[PDB]
Amino acid sequence: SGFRKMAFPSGKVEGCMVQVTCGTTTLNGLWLDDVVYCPRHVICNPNYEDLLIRKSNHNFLVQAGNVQLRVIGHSMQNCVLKLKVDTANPKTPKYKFVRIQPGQTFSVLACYNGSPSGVYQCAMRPNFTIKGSFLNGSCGSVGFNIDYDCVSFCYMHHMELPTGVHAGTDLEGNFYGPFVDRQTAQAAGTDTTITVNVLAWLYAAVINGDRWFLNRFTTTLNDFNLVAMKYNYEPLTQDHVDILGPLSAQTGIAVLDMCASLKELLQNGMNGRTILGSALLEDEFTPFDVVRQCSGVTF
Amino acid sequence: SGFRKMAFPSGKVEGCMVQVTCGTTTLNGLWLDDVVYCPRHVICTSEDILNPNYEDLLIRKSNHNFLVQAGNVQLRVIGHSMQNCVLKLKVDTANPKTPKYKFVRIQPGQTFSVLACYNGSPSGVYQCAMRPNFTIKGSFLNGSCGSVGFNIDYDCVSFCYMHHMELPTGVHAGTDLEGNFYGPFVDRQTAQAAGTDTTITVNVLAWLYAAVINGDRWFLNRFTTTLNDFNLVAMKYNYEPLTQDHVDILGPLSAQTGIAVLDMCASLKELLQNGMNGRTILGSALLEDEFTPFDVVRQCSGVTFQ
Ligand SMILES: *C(=N)[C@H](C[C@@H]1CCNC1=O)NC(=O)[C@@H]1[C@@H]2[C@H](CN1C(=O)[C@@H](NC(=O)C(F)(F)F)C(C)(C)C)C2(C)C
Ligand SMILES: *C(=N)[C@H](C[C@@H]1CCNC1=O)NC(=O)[C@@H]1[C@@H]2[C@H](CN1C(=O)[C@@H](NC(=O)C(F)(F)F)C(C)(C)C)C2(C)C
Repeated sequence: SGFRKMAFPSGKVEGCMVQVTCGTTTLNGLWLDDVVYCPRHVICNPNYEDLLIRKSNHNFLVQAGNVQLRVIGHSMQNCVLKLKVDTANPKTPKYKFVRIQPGQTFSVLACYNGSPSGVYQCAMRPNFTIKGSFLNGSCGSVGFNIDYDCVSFCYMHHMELPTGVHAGTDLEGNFYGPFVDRQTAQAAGTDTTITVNVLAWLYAAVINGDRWFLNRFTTTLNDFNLVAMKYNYEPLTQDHVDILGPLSAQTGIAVLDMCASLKELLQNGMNGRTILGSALLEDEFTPFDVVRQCSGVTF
Repeated sequence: SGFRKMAFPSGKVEGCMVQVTCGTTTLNGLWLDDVVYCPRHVICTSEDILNPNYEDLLIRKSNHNFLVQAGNVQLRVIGHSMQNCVLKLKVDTANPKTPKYKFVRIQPGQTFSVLACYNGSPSGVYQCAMRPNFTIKGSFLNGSCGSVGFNIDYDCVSFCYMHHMELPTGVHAGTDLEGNFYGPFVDRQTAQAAGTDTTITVNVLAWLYAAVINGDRWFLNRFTTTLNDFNLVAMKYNYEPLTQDHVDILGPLSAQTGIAVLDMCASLKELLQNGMNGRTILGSALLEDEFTPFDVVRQCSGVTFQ
């Protein structure tokens, strides 16, 4: 037993990380087959479309470990630059590019000079930011899920907002949230709590013998969602209640039963108690995360 | 900016994990050059685990009683030897993916990454601390035994923990990679309970310095303290004594923030006296003790946000 904020094994992604230099700008690239993907801001209100067509190939210094890759082509896709190189990455995993929804979780491999430094677990916030841990040179660091042996890349890191939270794109260069890759004034919107994830975490508490917060009462979506949006919680939809099904049977607490416990916790707080060693309601574990860690699924 | 329970990238440990089978017992092993290291209780059956005589169970085994599997490849065992509570299986192939490594015994308070494994396949990576009472708060199911804890320093992997068992309080016990248990535990299903746990004071102070570095000062006060007055108060909250070594180790974080270690001790003292006042620090409503001074310096700017 035990419950931990657990990342995916980073091995397969570690094999894809390289260093990209264009002038004084250094950051991280993802080398898949014969293409390196990185933030287009490496070339730097700029003018990218124009800037890149001007720039020749030997201007992009691409270092993989000690080796250098020769760039035989460039091209823009939204906010990501694609650098064509002479050689396919022999360590290339089975992979795809996915776009995740807010509330969905993923593992970040934090990198500096194409060198992996750390791995942590993240949720795409409702306001399309992530609460990451990123310094200078972190740009091009990626977010991923692993499904059997297939790496789904969902995030590339671009920037830090003034509140200390982070913004990036999918691997096709589409931003998460209403942001731009320009030195301009940008803020995170007001965030909400991922209700379905809090409930999933309460089910993990129960599975691990942490049960003081349960009660006799049940509720309805309406009454709950009226209390929720008061405490800046996402609406719990009927889809959410379906996903929690597995955990509701496996424990014998009913989702609208668990909604009554969570209501009670929002109104009365914790009474100097913890749940799985937290004094806050944790919203960065999906139902899938909880079933996977409490089942022991491997990669 | 930001502050996360970061683990080390697991790739270099992933390439070492194998599955070890003895009769009906399968657990994970660690394949480094031509040796596979695993918990010796792989040779135990259901009837052995209360008073196993390992020397006696082992003398009754051939090399070919050990099935070792690295992905699809069954490796061939050519030698076996017990060292403390680890079995070492000599195999015909040296692991081509063996990293630069060493084995280290860590002290309570020290952190490391755990690669949770089942059937020699990795399930996930998380960060742990050796609790003062020599346990870890892991996430570990049936078959997780042989999973390892590690730090990475440039390219070199220091193996510090191997998982053996779960104690009645839901917390975990294991050995160094020389097979010597952390704490007063034994690889037997006999009555075993963890010492009462304590908060790792030096680590909480480190994490308060992290909070100042990311620009949060709401919990500082204008007081100082003697180390001894601080320790007299800290013991009353089940905090580990802070020693002069601990104060020395905090020197750098003190210099980066301009806040004296004993002034940070005055803040912690007040935080214990009052709690959070419905406020949080680095996203936690509790005082965090699983970040070392080395961790904070590693993950934090080097330039304080004010
Ligand atoms: C990539 N290597 C860095 C990562 C940053 C640095 C501090 N922590 C991080 O996550 N990315 C950048 O430097 C990007 C890059 C220009 C400016 N920038 C920022 O992150 C800046 N923020 C913003 O521009 C703002 F306000 F809009 F969010 C900075 C002020 C340096 C934090 C570009 C092209 C956006
Ligand atoms: C390794 N595969 C397991 C790991 C355990 C299983 C559940 N969670 C874990 O981390 N190791 C064992 O099953 C060891 C093994 C015999 C018994 N054992 C235990 O962990 C048991 N606990 C104890 O014996 C206790 F509490 F006294 F320390 C168990 C009750 C099954 C969790 C041996 C030889 C110690």
